[PDB]
Amino acid sequence: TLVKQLSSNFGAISSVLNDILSRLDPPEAEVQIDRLITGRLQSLQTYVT
Amino acid sequence: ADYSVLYNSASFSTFKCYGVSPTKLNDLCFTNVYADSFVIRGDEVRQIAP
Repeated sequence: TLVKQLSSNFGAISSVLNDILSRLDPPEAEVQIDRLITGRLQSLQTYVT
Repeated sequence: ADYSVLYNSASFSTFKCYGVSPTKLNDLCFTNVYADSFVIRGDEVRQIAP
């Protein structure tokens, strides 16, 4: 399940950090990075519990 | 083959991109390619956006 949660958008344009960083400027790529970070952090916390 | 002709060196009267940055357009590859442009006069209500 953990490995399958990496290919999730969580409300972003893509699930790959490289595509977001290549296509987009930092000040308005920060929001996509933030949504990805929140989703992955939640999944990791659930796994550990 | 073609880039930078109007990407940077043009009188940008209005140039607004969604989902991408204008300066990064020279490093990307596009699929299901339209890259097409729709030529209209569009009155003057410049609210063609999502």
